[PDB]
Amino acid sequence: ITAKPAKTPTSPKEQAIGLSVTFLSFLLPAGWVLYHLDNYKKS
Amino acid sequence: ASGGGVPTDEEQATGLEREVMLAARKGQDPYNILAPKATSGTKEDPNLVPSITNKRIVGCICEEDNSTVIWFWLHKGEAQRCPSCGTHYKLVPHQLAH
Amino acid sequence: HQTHAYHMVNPSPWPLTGALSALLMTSGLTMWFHFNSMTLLMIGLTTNMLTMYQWWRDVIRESTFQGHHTPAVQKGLRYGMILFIISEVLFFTGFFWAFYHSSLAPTPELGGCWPPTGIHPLNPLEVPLLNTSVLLASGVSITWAHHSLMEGDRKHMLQALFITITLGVYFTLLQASEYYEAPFTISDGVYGSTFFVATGFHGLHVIIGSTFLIVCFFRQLKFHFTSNHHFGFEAAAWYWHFVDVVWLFLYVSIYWWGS
Amino acid sequence: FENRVAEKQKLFQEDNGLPVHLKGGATDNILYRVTMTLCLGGTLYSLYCLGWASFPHK
Amino acid sequence: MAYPMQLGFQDATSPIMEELLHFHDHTLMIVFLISSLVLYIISLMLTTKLTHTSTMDAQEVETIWTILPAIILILIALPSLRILYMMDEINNPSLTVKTMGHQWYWSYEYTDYEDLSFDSYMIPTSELKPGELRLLEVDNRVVLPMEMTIRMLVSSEDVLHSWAVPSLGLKTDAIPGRLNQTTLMSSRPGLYYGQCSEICGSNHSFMPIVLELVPLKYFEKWSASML
Amino acid sequence: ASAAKGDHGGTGARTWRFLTFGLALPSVALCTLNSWLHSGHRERPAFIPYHHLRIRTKPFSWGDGNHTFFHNPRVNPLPTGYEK
Amino acid sequence: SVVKSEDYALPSYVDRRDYPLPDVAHVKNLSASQKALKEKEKASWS
Amino acid sequence: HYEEGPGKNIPFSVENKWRLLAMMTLFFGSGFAAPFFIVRHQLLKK
Amino acid sequence: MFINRWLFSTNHKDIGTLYLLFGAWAGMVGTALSLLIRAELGQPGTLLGDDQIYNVVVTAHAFVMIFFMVMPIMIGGFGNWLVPLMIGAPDMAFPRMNNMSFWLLPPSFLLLLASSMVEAGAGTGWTVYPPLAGNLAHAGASVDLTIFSLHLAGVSSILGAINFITTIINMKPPAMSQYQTPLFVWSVMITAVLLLLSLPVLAAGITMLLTDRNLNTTFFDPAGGGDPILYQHLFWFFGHPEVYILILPGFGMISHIVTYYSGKKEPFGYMGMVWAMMSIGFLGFIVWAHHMFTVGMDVDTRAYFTSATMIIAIPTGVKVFSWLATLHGGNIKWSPAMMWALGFIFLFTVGGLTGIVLANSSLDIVLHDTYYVVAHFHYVLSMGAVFAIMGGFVHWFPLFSGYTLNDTWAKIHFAIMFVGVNMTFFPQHFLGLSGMPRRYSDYPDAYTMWNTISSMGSFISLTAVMLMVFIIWEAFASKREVLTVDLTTTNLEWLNGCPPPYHTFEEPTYVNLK
Ligand SMILES: CCCCCCCCCCCCCCCCCC(=O)OC[C@H](COP(=O)([O-])OCC(O)COP(=O)([O-])OC[C@@H](COC(=O)CCCCCCCCCCCCCCCCC)OC(=O)CCCCCCCCCCCCCCCCC)OC(=O)CCCCCCCCCCCCCCCCC
Ligand SMILES: CCCCCCCCCCCCCCCCCC(=O)OCC(COC(=O)CCCCCCCCCCCCCCCCC)OC(=O)CCCCCCCCCCCCCCCCC
Ligand code: HEA
Ligand code: HEA
Ligand SMILES: CCCCC/C=C\C/C=C/C/C=C\C/C=C\CCCC(=O)O[C@H](COC(=O)CCCCCCCCCCCCCCCCC)COP(=O)(O)OCCN
Ligand SMILES: CCCCC/C=C\C/C=C\C/C=C\C/C=C\CCCC(=O)O[C@H](COC(=O)CCCCCCCCCCCCCCCCC)COP(=O)(O)OCCN
Ligand SMILES: CCCCCC/C=C\CCCCCCCCCC(=O)O[C@H](COC(=O)CCCCCCCCCCCCCCC)COP(=O)(O)OC[C@@H](O)CO
Ligand SMILES: CCCCCC/C=C\CCCCCCCCCC(=O)O[C@H](COC(=O)CCCCCCCCCCCCCCC)COP(=O)(O)OC[C@@H](O)CO
Ligand SMILES: CCCCCCCCCCO[C@@H]1O[C@H](CO)[C@@H](O[C@H]2O[C@H](CO)[C@@H](O)[C@H](O)[C@H]2O)[C@H](O)[C@H]1O
Ligand SMILES: CCCCCCCCCCO[C@@H]1O[C@H](CO)[C@@H](O[C@H]2O[C@H](CO)[C@@H](O)[C@H](O)[C@H]2O)[C@H](O)[C@H]1O
Ligand SMILES: C[C@H](CCC(=O)O)[C@H]1CC[C@H]2[C@@H]3[C@H](O)C[C@@H]4C[C@H](O)CC[C@]4(C)[C@H]3C[C@H](O)[C@]12C
Ligand SMILES: C[C@H](CCC(=O)O)[C@H]1CC[C@H]2[C@@H]3[C@H](O)C[C@@H]4C[C@H](O)CC[C@]4(C)[C@H]3C[C@H](O)[C@]12C
Ligand code: CUA
Ligand SMILES: [Cu+2]
Ligand SMILES: [Mg+2]
Ligand code: NA
Ligand SMILES: [Zn+2]
Repeated sequence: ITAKPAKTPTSPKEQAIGLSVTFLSFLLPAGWVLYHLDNYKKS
Repeated sequence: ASGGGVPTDEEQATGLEREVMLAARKGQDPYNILAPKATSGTKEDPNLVPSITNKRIVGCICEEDNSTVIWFWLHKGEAQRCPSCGTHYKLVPHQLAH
Repeated sequence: HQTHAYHMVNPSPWPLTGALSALLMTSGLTMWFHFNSMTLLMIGLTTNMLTMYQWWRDVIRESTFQGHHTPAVQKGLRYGMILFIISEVLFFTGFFWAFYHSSLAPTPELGGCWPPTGIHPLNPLEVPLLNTSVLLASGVSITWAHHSLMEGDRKHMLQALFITITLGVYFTLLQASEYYEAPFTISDGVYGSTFFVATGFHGLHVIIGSTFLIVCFFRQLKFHFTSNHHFGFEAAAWYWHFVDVVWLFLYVSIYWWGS
Repeated sequence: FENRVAEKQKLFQEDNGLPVHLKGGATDNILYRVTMTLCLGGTLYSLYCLGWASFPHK
Repeated sequence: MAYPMQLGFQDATSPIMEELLHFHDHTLMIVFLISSLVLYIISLMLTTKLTHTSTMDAQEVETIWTILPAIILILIALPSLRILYMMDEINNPSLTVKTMGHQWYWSYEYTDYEDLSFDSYMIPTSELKPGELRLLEVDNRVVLPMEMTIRMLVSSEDVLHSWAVPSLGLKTDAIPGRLNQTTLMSSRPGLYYGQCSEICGSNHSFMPIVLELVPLKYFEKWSASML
Repeated sequence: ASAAKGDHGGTGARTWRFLTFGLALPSVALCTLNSWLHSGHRERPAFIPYHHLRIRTKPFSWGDGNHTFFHNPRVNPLPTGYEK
Repeated sequence: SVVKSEDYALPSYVDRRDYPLPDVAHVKNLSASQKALKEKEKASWS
Repeated sequence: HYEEGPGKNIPFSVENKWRLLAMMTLFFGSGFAAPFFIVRHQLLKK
Repeated sequence: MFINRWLFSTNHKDIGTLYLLFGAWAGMVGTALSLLIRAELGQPGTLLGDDQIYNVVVTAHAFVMIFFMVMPIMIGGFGNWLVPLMIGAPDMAFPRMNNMSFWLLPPSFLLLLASSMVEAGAGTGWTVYPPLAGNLAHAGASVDLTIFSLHLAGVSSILGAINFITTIINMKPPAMSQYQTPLFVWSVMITAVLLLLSLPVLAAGITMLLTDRNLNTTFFDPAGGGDPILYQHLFWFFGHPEVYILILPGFGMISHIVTYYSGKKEPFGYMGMVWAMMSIGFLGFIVWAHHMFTVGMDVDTRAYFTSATMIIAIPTGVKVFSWLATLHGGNIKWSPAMMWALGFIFLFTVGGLTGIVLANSSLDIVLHDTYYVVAHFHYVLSMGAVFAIMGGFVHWFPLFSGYTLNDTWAKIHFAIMFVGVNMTFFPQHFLGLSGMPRRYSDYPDAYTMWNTISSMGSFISLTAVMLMVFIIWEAFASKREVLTVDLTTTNLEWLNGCPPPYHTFEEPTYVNLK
């Protein structure tokens, strides 16, 4: 496959941001629930 | 059980159904219901491919019972050849409508 | 402008309203069964009827009034209807399977016999035989209606179709009366279960098929059908024959062999 | 009864850009609005019923 | 019982389980052969710059790769079905024991002579005696005579359960209203463990089976003492 | 009997109408009389509280929860017996 | 030389081992010396 | 007629990559989070 | 404009896109559920302190992965996008009914989520066997909500099946026979026939379960003369075809992917492939009681189901060897899609072979309801279906979107996923052979090591999934627009550009009859 160069290039820094934010969106809510599992069981 | 009162397709068919019906009795096929028969496919006697525009996709079944169909855009102009078997196809634009 | 014969349909809200009506009917059944309220269910049933009405109205508009049903489109609908009937045959086969599983190996709780101890089956030679004659007769009359339509005979089509519908209604009232008169119930173990769920789903299909025929009656009154183009009628006739054949299997299996 | 299919054919083939489900006129718009109101209102009510059914009661 | 880091089946306690072990060895050899063959051919297809992209004739090749797999399947099927019909063949048991599944414990009934029955519960982890096995020990074990053909009848008084003992090659579903029969024969004395093998709710994981296999005379005395 | 009739040439609607009024509806009229004679509300059987019948695992979602949908007091007993 | 989205239905250039003579030339518009070079190509390549 | 071409044949906007990141994280993150919160909900009832 | 386009759609591509979006979202739900499973099992003891919750999670996992991830993506997503494009058709036969098939799914999913939220959930297993699923052992609305969820999904798929069969039979160019359609189109066709025949039987069974729960029927209740085993027959009569339904579109995609990245104009042995898929479809209806070898069935019946089940290896093998023969002599392009397909071929084969072990009812006595079965199906399903989906997604994403992925990132994603799934599932074979039951929240101490390793594997796959989301973002963020695609002469779906126009084939292809 051939393609044009990027219309809105995403730099290494921008990729780090995207990756970080993606990873956190999955990890933080589940993390919060799992960390607090003990609290929930007492209720 | 005999008597009348039911309309016929001649009387009541409309829109595209009617256009198909009328074209059919004149032996024409503007809505691509039938398979076209191939010519010999030479440069002198190319397959004539109607289009309402300046290009049309051709599928070439190079030999009878081939499972692989060869697909390519046929452009208006000089005859073009199937990239597999070399048979000639020529676009005949207008031929279909406006 | 297209140069194929197929029908590109206008964007439509009915798929979405139909899907949501499915949610309301199912969640409604749940609310009825568990939180004794009928409210969601009635909303669901209302929206389902509205959806069906408007959807099939639009199909009539597309075909009869707009001319989109070319032979190619019609051929597609023929496949569609056959495939739908096949899926319905398989639904019923599940119930037949259940009936034969239960009746061929009656368990100790039934007394080890079929019919179970305490069950007094209906006489297959009384109303069940009448029901059989009624649906068979309705197969003859619908075939008359079909042949009259194809021969261009408006009046006899209407007469034959009316007779067909009347027989359908008669079957339905006969079965409702039989239900009321039956000394066993749906709660009478596996005999009652298999009997009422199988014949009840059949009964639903009879009502559905009768409704379909009634639609065709009113479309014929309004001159929608031509002598060559009347798929709505053919579909309804295929469906009606399906209903009849299912009856015959029920009659032989449940009423006759299972008594 | 008389065959009025041609009148209907003319109505539904009118070049007014309306989709088939609104092309019969103002009544279509009304039936549509009733159907959609009941559907969406019913769906909201089902969500409320879920919320209510999701917790224990007095 | 399973031991830590185990890879294969538990050592066989019955001659039927021994048959299964050899049949598994046979089948696993074939499985490893086919999978490694496929992986190798893959690597072979992918490690050459040589090419051949024109249409290839398929007829000769499809004979080979239909007939060969068919033969292999027959080579699995023959010993498989031998064992199957071996399992089923006539036994003449000396004893019948019933087991009934419950949520979440097993009951046992030995009713050939006297009316002996009892319930068998998992020992809670907090009540295990030193050296006892978490999730596996029961209060009242299923005492049975060794080197004897036993008929087990399996059923349930509530939902589905399944009565299993891997080292004897046994698993029989426990279905209410039904009485399923399997045959049990231990070559050895000892303790042989199993666990409920149909999902039966909350405590599915916590209703084990423990057979205690002993000489007939010990079994007889135990029985009399359990009345 | 496959049937015992024989008829082809100029059939269509006329032939199917002939079958509708000559065979189909007469059959329905005959079965309607057979049923009108061999009905007449018959003896309700003696009640025995068999445990495989009158099943109640959950109350029904209408009425008092103990009556089936097409409950007929004459012939359908409750788990406790006939209503009177 | 610039390939545009609008050009999708046209024969295109590809570099492939198994399709060594592509449907179009790499360079369509020649400079004046490149055209003279193509003229010279019609004579002896030596 | 409807919009055609890249970034337009989709029910979400790709006009801004950071607004897109936000939408994608809410979309995928809400799916992934839901079972954790259902477990939580069931633990808190009883 | 938005509503008309996305809620009132009658366009196969847009509906396809909706299905892909739905499926992707469902995939996250399923993944999360999978991780909760492996968290509970990742050390000895209890994590959740509530095994009813564990059982609900297990049950939801399976329903989400099967009905809301795999089927919507493969049939709804790829099927709607690709089938009309591959046969030069202007849309599906029933474009409006197509839209209802899609819109039935969010309510189906809502019903399932409702089931997990009310009472204590449906902790039944995805089989939903009575009497555990009955009104005494699972009193209240949860199981009824689950059943209705399946009804909605059933209707969706049956209507979708009708649509696909009709489209494929009726809407090809007049010169194109069925033996000139691409293998993916065959794979959808055959899948559709299976759905059409299997789902109504499921619908019958679960409706009988519903009436047992609410109308005092006793189909499955011994007290009324019923039999729990009847439910199992009805369920599995659907359930086995279901697993072929889940893989067949995958086989179709793999044929295309392998062909394409081998630089071939056609798959090896086209008619053999068609034969193989039809044979697998047919045999898939006569093998179902291999799911019931421990219920107490007669020996001759066991012998029959053992033998018939094994026969399926013959046509499946023709496919496997034909993929290898397609590679053979290829100018191999080591694209990310190709890697997924090669992983598929090997992992599917491993999974298929453990299927053959299980077909032997004598061995299955010991292996049934153990982690050996769980290993079997996560190889053929989890890996097989998922690897085909991933390969298809990477391969066709530029067609659907008009944008390219970063191939290096995509290869990284594959590598991580390959490691993860194998670390997760390979050890489960050992667990199974050594007798660990399935559907357990906790295990005897001897099983700790393999469970520990398996749970660690599950986290590697989580990292792969998170990365996949980033990779898709990066593609939409960077906007590298596609210019040229090779091999369009034997891949018609690409010939209208990327993305194709809303309406394609308004003028149909021209194909001579020769
Ligand atoms: C237990 C028994 C078991 C037995 C078996 C069961 C049998 C039961 C059968 C019941 C179902 C029958 C359905 C038949 C529909 C017939 C339509 C037809 O074929 O004509 C084609 C007709 C062609 O007409 P056209 O003039 O050529 O032009 C069409 C154009 O579209 C342009 O026109 P249009 O389509 O826009 O609208 C034209 C419309 C005019 O348009 C309008 O202005 C208003 C339109 C409103 C539509 C209503 C929507 C219905 C859905 C609601 C669902 C909820 C239920 C509530 C019902 C409310 C009823 C209003 O025409 C009318 O005037 C219709 C009214 C006719 C009045 C007749 C009343 C008879 C009463 C008899 C009582 C007898 C008592 C005597 C006692 C005497 C003793 C003293 O096109 C259509 O209407 C579309 C047909 C769609 C068919 C699909 C139907 C699916 C069924 C599912 C829904 C079920 C409920 C619907 C029926 C409600 C009954 C009241
Ligand atoms: C499919 C995996 C792909 C690889 C991906 C890598 C990334 C993921 C990482 C994770 C990769 C880990 C690789 C370790 C392989 C070890 C296999 C083995 O030694 O197995 C031995 C058998 C023997 O059975 C027995 O009766 C046990 C008693 C006798 C032996 C035990 C002696 C005592 C030793 C105890 C200490 C040993 C320590 C533990 C040692 C255990 C190590 C885990 O075990 C069994 O029965 C198990 C039967 C499994 C059935 C699977 C069928 C599929 C065939 C294999 C596919 C690959 C083919 C290509 C050929 C392979 C090329 C890929
Ligand atoms: C994609 C989904 C999928 C596919 C394709 C399959 C494919 C097969 N499965 Fe699978 N299976 C499941 C998903 C699937 N399975 C699921 C989800 C369950 C669990 C249900 C539940 O309880 O929840 C299950 C359970 C299941 C059981 C029940 C076990 C038990 O519960 O005790 C059995 C029994 O026979 C079985 C066998 C097979 C066989 C013989 C194949 C064959 O189709 C495989 C054929 C393929 C090959 C053999 C590999 C390629 C062939 C060759 C390379 C040729 C050479 C090979 C030989 C000569 C052998 N599997
Ligand atoms: C398609 C079906 C499917 C898939 C993909 C999975 C995926 C996974 N499953 Fe499985 N599972 C089942 C079907 C599936 N499963 C079934 C039917 C059961 C039986 C339930 C029962 O007993 O009742 C089961 C049971 C089961 C058990 C046994 C529970 C028990 O017996 O108690 C375990 C244990 O580890 C497990 C783990 C996993 C893990 C770790 C993954 C994954 O995490 C592995 C990695 C894969 C992914 C993370 C998938 C990612 C895909 C997407 C995100 C979609 C992307 C979309 C686009 C690109 C458009 N699942
Ligand atoms: C014990 C319990 C049982 C309980 C119930 C009992 C019985 C139920 C039976 C009910 C049937 C009753 C009434 C139905 C009556 C008439 C409907 C048929 C009308 C008709 O006329 O059918 C014809 C046959 O077609 C066709 O089978 C087209 C078929 C479409 C494809 C179907 C594919 C799916 C089926 C899978 C089978 C395998 C396919 C084998 C392919 C071999 C091809 C040579 C139509 O031909 P056509 O050229 O397609 O038409 C034009 C376009 N359709
Ligand atoms: C006029 C002809 C008679 C039939 C039609 C009229 C009324 C019934 C309405 C709908 C029937 C639809 C489906 C059949 C379902 C269940 C069986 C009901 C059939 C029936 O009507 O049986 C009656 C019981 O009704 C009952 O319990 C309850 C009846 C009403 C509540 C049923 C609600 C449950 C519906 C289940 C929906 C799921 C189906 C999904 C389909 C699959 C889609 C993929 C029998 O009466 P009884 O007093 O026990 O015995 C007679 C004593 N003299
Ligand atoms: C007391 C009241 C209770 C009411 C309950 C029942 C309610 C509704 C069910 C009734 C079904 C009515 C279906 C009406 C369909 C009308 C539309 C129609 O028939 O449309 C026709 C096309 O066929 C087509 O869509 C074919 C479409 C056929 C649809 C098949 C319908 C079956 C639906 C059954 C649902 C099953 C549920 C089962 C439960 C398990 C239009 O083409 P023609 O006829 O060729 O006309 C064109 C010519 O005029 C040109 O010259
Ligand atoms: C308790 C559980 C509750 C579940 C509720 C069910 C869910 C939703 C209910 C909502 C249904 C109401 C809406 C009516 C649908 C009509 C479908 C139809 O009639 O679709 C037709 C195609 O199918 C055909 O023919 C073949 C005919 C197919 C008819 C389909 C009717 C509904 C089917 C429901 C039952 C399915 C199977 C049940 C048994 C297993 C027409 O296709 P369109 O693309 O529209 O147009 C094409 C145009 O060229 C026509 O001009
Ligand atoms: C199976 C799916 C994968 C799960 C793996 C998740 C990896 C972890 C991601 C981080 O998650 C966070 O972890 C913090 C702890 O490190 C938590 O803070 C908690 O603990 C902190 C310190 O103890 C306090 O400051 C906070 O108030 C308290 O909420 C916080 O809630 C949680 O969101
Ligand atoms: C596939 C679709 C199936 C459709 C199912 C249709 C079932 C019809 C049920 C009929 O029930 C009757 O109608 C009353 C209502 O009209 C009920 O009132 C009952 O139910 C109400 C629920 O709203 C309560 O408020 C009342 O107090 C309570 O008496 C009453 O018992 C009963 O005689
Ligand atoms: C009104 C119409 C007159 C002729 C026409 O419009 O073509 C006639 C022709 C056929 C008639 C119908 C048919 O004879 C069948 C039915 C016969 C019943 O005795 C009256 C109602 C019945 C439903 C009739 C009503 C009405 O008189 C119809 C519909
Ligand atoms: C006859 C048919 C179609 C040939 C064609 O028209 O192109 C071909 C296609 C696939 C073939 C089958 C498959 O190749 C698999 C089998 C291969 C064995 O060598 C013969 C039987 C075998 C079962 C084949 C018989 C027959 O030659 C089939 C069924
Ligand atoms: Cu008892 Cu699992
Ligand atoms: Cu199976
Ligand atoms: Mg089991
Ligand atoms: Na645990
Ligand atoms: Zn050619």
